[PDB]
Amino acid sequence: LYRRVINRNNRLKRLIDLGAPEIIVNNEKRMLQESVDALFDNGRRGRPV
Amino acid sequence: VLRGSRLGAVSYETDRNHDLAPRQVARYRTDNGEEFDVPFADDAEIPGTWLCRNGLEGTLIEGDVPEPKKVKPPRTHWDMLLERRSVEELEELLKERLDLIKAK
Amino acid sequence: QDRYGEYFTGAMGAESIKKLIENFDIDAEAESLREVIRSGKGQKKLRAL
Amino acid sequence: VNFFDELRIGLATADDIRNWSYGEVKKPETINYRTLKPEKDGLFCE
Amino acid sequence: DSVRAYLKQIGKVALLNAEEEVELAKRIEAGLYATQKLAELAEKGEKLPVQQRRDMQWICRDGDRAKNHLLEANLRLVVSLAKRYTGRGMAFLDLIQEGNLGLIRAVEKFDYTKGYKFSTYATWWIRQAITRAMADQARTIRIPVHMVEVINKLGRIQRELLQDLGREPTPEELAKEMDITPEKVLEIQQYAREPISLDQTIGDEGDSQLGDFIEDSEAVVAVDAVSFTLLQDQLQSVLETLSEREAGVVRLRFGLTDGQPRTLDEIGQVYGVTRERIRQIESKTMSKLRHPSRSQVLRDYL
Amino acid sequence: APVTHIWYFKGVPSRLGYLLDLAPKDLEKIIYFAAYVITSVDDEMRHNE
DNA sequence: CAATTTAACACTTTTGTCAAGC
DNA sequence: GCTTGACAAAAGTGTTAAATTGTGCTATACT
Repeated sequence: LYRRVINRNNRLKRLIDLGAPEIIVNNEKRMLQESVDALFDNGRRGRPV
Repeated sequence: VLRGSRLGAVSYETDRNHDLAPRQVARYRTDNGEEFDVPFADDAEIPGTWLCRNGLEGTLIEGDVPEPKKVKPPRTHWDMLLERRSVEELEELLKERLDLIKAK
Repeated sequence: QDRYGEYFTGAMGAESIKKLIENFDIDAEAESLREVIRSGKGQKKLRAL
Repeated sequence: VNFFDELRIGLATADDIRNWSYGEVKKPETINYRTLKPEKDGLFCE
Repeated sequence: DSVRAYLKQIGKVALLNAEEEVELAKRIEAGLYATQKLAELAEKGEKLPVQQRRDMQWICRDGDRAKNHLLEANLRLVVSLAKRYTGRGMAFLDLIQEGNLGLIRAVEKFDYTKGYKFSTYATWWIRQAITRAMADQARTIRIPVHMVEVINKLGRIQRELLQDLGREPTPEELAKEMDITPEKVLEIQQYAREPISLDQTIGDEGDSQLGDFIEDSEAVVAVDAVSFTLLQDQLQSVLETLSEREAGVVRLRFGLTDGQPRTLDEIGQVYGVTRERIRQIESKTMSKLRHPSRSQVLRDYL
Repeated sequence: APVTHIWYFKGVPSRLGYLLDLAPKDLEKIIYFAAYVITSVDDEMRHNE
């Protein structure tokens, strides 16, 4: 689970670097939030991994 | 029953404080202004830069060894495009576009 | 935002909540809730409580 | 030890989190594949 | 699902056509060179006129907006290409994001002079990025790209051999069809294995998960540990029976104090003594110790 | 980018949703990049012009 | 493919073994 | 009580050679 967060987080740190469009950055932030939620609670929001 | 193991080989040394070795403490400052300390051994030289707890690379407080270690910036968008086109082509394209906005 | 970018600021995601609570006065909400409790009659008093 | 009277809980403002940590996990890799030693700057890093 | 929102988002913009992509790329290049000219003038500080200043500040921003529009137009293509790798290793939305990175690179290198459609050129970069991301991030224990390719080849020929010979192919058949030695194919086979979760449900239910019945082979066993603490003491006593000089060489030679197996030359600094005398003393002490009168005491810690 | 801790966002009651008056569904849309929220509005400047 | 790491060895140096004796 | 010379396998020198690993790039069109 922790790993899943890092993979997202690092990717975000790259997308902000090259100035990606707003849609991609928002999608990445949403993925990061969902990953953190799964790390703390698997199944509280949505369906668990 | 199932049997498992790690790579962490165990040692039966009972010397919690039996042996004492000399050490020296270096101090580093991070880019954000946070400072940390590291008790290096009294061996060879203290490293100039150290990866600290916060994750930033910190420089030795005393100050020495001004070596950026072969800086190499990544391929920029412009340098990345310069191969696909000639400089004259870009000059002509910019001039043509400036004509369009002149007419507007 | 294009018309009146100088007058107001909008945000989305967790950053929006962080920025919005950065200037949140804790005392005011409690005072308002107490006033509503001493003033309200029906469900409004229940919500304030 | 054996000197407790009460145990209390509370929120973490991420300053406690940055104080606890001995270093951040930069990379996702856990261990090398043919050798079984931990990978530096990742999970299980020594 | 958390993905349908993205599907809704990507429908905001419409598809492009060849000529549209052409002037989009032209505008991107023109804006980039306009930024370069800006930097060139600012190096000298040349006075960019007020009207020309606004015109250039418009053209460069229009180039950036053209880049954004071109990137946003191909999200459907990125998603369609990423949809092929669903259900193995990586999440669908992670694959979509990696394809988005690939599309960004394709736009970075896209050339309009060729007159080729953007769709054909993007599909190379998007597929490459998806494959790289799947190889790097699809396993807990990271195997390098070359080993991933070798494992994929092993799987492919294994399936082909199973289909052809119509039986469980022995490693010899795999080696023959792969032109590699049996040992290396066995190594790849064992590398390809996936770790089993430590939180399984061994026992048909949740009474024990997996690890309630695993014993540590590297456990600290008390009887041995305590015995060690005695052994040292015994040695500390036994070496006391020897003379000061005879006891010292054994202690320093084996480093019972510091731990370093000091060589004879180092031990020569006790009195400036040569190696040979220290060796003679060590052999004499060894003869004294190994006799039953002393060795019988220690003849259980073997 | 900052993230929200799930324990205090969901749970019925929503501790955050009670600390600030946003409805439980309003927070879900703001947090998961679905709807914008106005972080600050310069009332004095708007009234001036 | 270029970079990084590891095995490989023809050879040098530090180290350990005998016979002899001032 | 302890030292010099003759030998020896073992622990390193220094560079090169082979294996391993990270990396950018594929232009019919495909949404």
